[PDB]
Amino acid sequence: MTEHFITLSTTEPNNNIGIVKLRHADVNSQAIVAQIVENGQPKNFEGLQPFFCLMAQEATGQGVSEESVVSFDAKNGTLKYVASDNALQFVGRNEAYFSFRKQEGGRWIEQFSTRTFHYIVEKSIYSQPFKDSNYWWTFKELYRIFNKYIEDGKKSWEQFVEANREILESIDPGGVLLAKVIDIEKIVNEKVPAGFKFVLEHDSEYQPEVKVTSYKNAIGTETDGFDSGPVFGGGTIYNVPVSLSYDRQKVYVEMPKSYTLAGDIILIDDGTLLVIKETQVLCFKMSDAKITKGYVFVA
Amino acid sequence: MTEHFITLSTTEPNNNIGIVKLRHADVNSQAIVAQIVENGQPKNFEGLQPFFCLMAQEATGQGVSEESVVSFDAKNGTLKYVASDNALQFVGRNEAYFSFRKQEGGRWIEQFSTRTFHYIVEKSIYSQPFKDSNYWWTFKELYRIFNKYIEDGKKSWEQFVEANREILESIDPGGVLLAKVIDIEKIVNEKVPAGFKFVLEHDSEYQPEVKVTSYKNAIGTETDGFDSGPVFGGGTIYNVPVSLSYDRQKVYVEMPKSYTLAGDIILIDDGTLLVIKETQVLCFKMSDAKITKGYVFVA
Amino acid sequence: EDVPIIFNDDLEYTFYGRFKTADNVAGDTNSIISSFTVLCSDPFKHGKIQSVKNKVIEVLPYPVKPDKLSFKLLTEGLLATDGNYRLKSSQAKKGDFLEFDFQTGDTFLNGKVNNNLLDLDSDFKNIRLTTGTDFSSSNYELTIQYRKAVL
Amino acid sequence: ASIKKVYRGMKNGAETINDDLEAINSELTSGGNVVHKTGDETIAGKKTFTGNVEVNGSLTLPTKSWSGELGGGIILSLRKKGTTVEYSIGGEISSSILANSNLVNRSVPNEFCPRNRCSLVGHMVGGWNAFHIDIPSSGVCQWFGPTASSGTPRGTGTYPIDS
Amino acid sequence: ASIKKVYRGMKNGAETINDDLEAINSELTSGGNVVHKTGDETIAGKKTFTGNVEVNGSLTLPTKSWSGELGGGIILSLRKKGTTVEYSIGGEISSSILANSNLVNRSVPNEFCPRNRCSLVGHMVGGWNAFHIDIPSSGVCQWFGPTASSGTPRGTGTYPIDS
Amino acid sequence: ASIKKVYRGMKNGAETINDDLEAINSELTSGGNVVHKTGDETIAGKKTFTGNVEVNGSLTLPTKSWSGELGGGIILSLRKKGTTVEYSIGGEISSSILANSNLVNRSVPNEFCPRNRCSLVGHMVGGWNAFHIDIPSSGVCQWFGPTASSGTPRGTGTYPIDSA
Repeated sequence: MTEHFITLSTTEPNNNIGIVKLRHADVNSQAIVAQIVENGQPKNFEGLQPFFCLMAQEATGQGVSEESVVSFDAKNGTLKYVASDNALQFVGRNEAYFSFRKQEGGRWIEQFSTRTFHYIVEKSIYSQPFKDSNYWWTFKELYRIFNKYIEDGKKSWEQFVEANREILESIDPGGVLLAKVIDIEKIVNEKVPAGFKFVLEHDSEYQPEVKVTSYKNAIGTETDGFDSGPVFGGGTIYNVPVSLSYDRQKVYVEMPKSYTLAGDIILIDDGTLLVIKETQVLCFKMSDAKITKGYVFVA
Repeated sequence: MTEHFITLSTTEPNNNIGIVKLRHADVNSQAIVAQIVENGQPKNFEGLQPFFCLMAQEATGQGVSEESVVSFDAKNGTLKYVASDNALQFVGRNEAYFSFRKQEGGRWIEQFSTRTFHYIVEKSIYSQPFKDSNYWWTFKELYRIFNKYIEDGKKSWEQFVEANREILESIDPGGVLLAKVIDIEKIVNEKVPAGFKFVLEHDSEYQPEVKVTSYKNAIGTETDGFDSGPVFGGGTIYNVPVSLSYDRQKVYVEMPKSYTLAGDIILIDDGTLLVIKETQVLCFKMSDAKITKGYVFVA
Repeated sequence: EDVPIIFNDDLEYTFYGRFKTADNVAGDTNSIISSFTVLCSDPFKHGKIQSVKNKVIEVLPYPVKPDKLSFKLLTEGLLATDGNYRLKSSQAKKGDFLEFDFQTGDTFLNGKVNNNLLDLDSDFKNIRLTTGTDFSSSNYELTIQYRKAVL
Repeated sequence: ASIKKVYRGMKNGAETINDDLEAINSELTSGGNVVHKTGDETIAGKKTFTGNVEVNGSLTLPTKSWSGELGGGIILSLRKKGTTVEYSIGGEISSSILANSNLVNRSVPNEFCPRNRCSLVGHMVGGWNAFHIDIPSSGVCQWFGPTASSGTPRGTGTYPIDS
Repeated sequence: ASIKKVYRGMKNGAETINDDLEAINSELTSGGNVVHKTGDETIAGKKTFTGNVEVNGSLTLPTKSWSGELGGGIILSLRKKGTTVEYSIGGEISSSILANSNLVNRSVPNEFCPRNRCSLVGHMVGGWNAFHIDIPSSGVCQWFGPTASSGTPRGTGTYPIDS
Repeated sequence: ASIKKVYRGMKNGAETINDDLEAINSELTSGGNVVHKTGDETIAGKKTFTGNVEVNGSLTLPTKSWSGELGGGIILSLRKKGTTVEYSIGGEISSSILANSNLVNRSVPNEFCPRNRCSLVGHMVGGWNAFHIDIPSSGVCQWFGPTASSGTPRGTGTYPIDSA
């Protein structure tokens, strides 16, 4: 595959770079190798993800392309971007830049970027047909189809229950089975990890063991200040049964419903995280890694 | 983060000397570092609070754009201003200055300031208007509508599940029982060591500890060949809850029904055995003993 | 003496010249229009001053003469090289000691001014920086200081 | 070799694994920081060979040449090679050289000077006469023949550079 | 090492990755084109050592031996070792050897010949008499003693092969 | 390098592959059993160089020193370096040394002894007189000057240590 080496600055204009010349129909062969420079020195972008930003033409307002760069050496301030079909769409002079981003979910934390630079796409025997952008339509239709599933799914369910009403009335006489299952329900809400799902982000590439404990009135948690509670030092310590699940640098800790506690998340500067809600404390201890962030699971 | 070092004088008639060139999309990682000078010497601004005053064209009044500066060394006459979203909104050639002030009862007493310098915000792919679904849009506009669809969609689904359960559980004296049983049985077949029994023959005369893990798409198990799966290396690793039972050189490993997997039994050189059924793997790890044979329990 | 000249359309760079000759001026109307020449001893316009560590990787349109070279030794002697230029200093201050080589003046040793002894006889002070000049070595830590020169 | 990180959920894994294996395999044949069984290479560091080193090509050591008229028409030609100096005595005695006298036209430069006094034995063309010239560590050579005012001194050999 | 390509949608990927890692790791210990800290190995190419080379075992250079009667009963024995020739003068003068005459029985072969004239100083057993024999680049040796018809010439030393 | 097995259905595959690549890559720069272009390293084995070996620093060979009065006041100083012995003749003749006589105070030790008879040519200070001293493989040195009872013998050079 062909490579095009250029050094791009965040401070100075990028006019002195060589002529970048791409061919219109080149698939994933032509790559732009760039050295990011800030005030003459290489730019460390550790913890940031680079993005290729192609600017649309001012006339039509078409051709904006934001694409995540696959290969980069953040330490040495270099990146390799493989021209996309989108980058090669306009045959002629193109204007683009690199943007570096940090996002904690659905919101940016910090972003910096290079100065624009220009490149040229040369004409090929092939001419790629491009569909007009419809991100809004695809979104509003998926939302409509999903809202149609709500309306139709409600009507289908209510008809199902009412048709089976006659067989649901005669299922349990008095409440012999109901009384029982309610005793199984309270024990499932306490002794089996089912309800409460907490996420611990970490520094290990592996699957660190997590141990969870629950206790009330620990030092400095008491309502009326230090040593005001009935049992000094803390009450009964309950080992919380957990169900562990792992992704890269993420542990999913599943606990029984009863241990659900939404309070203040305190991170200790080691392998420990606490959740404190008034007097109640939920303690997470990690073996062989450091918890970097902790939060209640949301889908 | 990028820094822009400049020395600004209060006396020297610059008016336009000193250009700062920013990018519209760059959040919390572009700072202007300034050294305040009066008559060629650093300016002490002790007891004064510095303010960033941007003079945007087409957005003028009495308070054009004033923002308090967070970091300063008043003694050494230096400051650091991080470009705000407000500071970056006005795409174009603007002019700015630093004002230092002292207030009594919400009223002015003393206010000195630097000479103006240039502030230019360059347009990003996020600022530039683009056509989508036969209408003109900016990034901020769509990003809001899309995140509104995601938020209102989650809320409508949460409403959908509860409302449907009110028909089954609250409308029937015996219907509530069904709703409980169904939820209990799924937890009991996933979290409780239920109906899956595997035997591990070993060389120990004792009771070796066994640890079981379940994962999909591990290296060499992908359907369409190596690195064809959605998560390279394998998906979520689930710690399998186990119930251990021992006879002479035999461990009976009881797992929940959901983990039932009849596939190919692969024995590795040590205390490790795998059960592979296409993309799904069930991993068995023995401590202090060597697995000699592994098979599903037959009664 | 020479004066720093900056233009409203080219604010990034700075020229360093002096007023030379003024064109003939009419002695009537009360609304004159003429010209004057400003002789720039250095034909290059210089941007902002930049401090880089060891090597210059910035796109330099013209070879740049530096402004300051801040060396900090680690071994016995100093032998700065990039392949073309060789800067050498025999019997230097070994064991982490700063040596300022101010291009637009004189040389310094730690804090005190040391011109007679600092550099060896076969040392260079006419060094120029290209777009890919590398000085990085295990013997010294260099803080290079330069200004981008354009025509 | 310059390799890239491989991890779970990685983008373009098979490519990165292959690129890494290829980058590493490349250095097993040429370049990088490894010494190979082929190619022209520069090797830094103290290399201590405990076994048998056999050179079939050439062994090249640091070399430097010098020649000068020591005095009285006697010319000494030198070539330093490693820790050894190869010498050659020439010229013709032009004037009276007193017995045991210093040759005071030119001295041997310090880089060619021995650690100890080196006695360089020579012969005078046309008879059975021998002499020697001492090269002390200072390089001021000394004639140890008797008084001589003519003749052709010769002698080729070596002396060491350290003790 | 000989490795196999790794790629997306590859058949038997884990085996191929492992086989590659094993092939590569093997050459870090022995064989292939890499020089190791153990083993008998042949190394081609120009190897330039910028540091200190320390030989604790042996250093073996190219060696060649030769002996011949130069003329008049004078026997020269030679051993080339690298860029140096070790010599030994022997035999006994059998017939009249004229002052400054060429020794014309046998010449020194070209491979033992110096770049410049080398003056080999010697001594005659049983008296204080010295002589020299010049070996020019042509190998036609020349006697620089006076006329002699008998005696036992001796002398061991070295001369260089290049200039 | 020490690496771990990679196999189908392996637990933590991406990590193991990476750990192995890192373990191997580490030895391409320093340590292990590979000779590098930097660093102080000890190399065992018969290394045969078929090309041009260029030494810019130092070449250090096995060295040993010795000095002794051979006899009659004649002092021989030696330094063995590799396969060569550097010699220096000194002292002053103290007593009658007969023509072609063995010097019987001290012999040259076996480790400094040549494979063949080595004739070391020398000169007597203050005249045109030359002599030689033979060092045979036995180390019993022999004076090949005429009878002498005084004078200052000198001569510096080398002789080899081995023969085929």
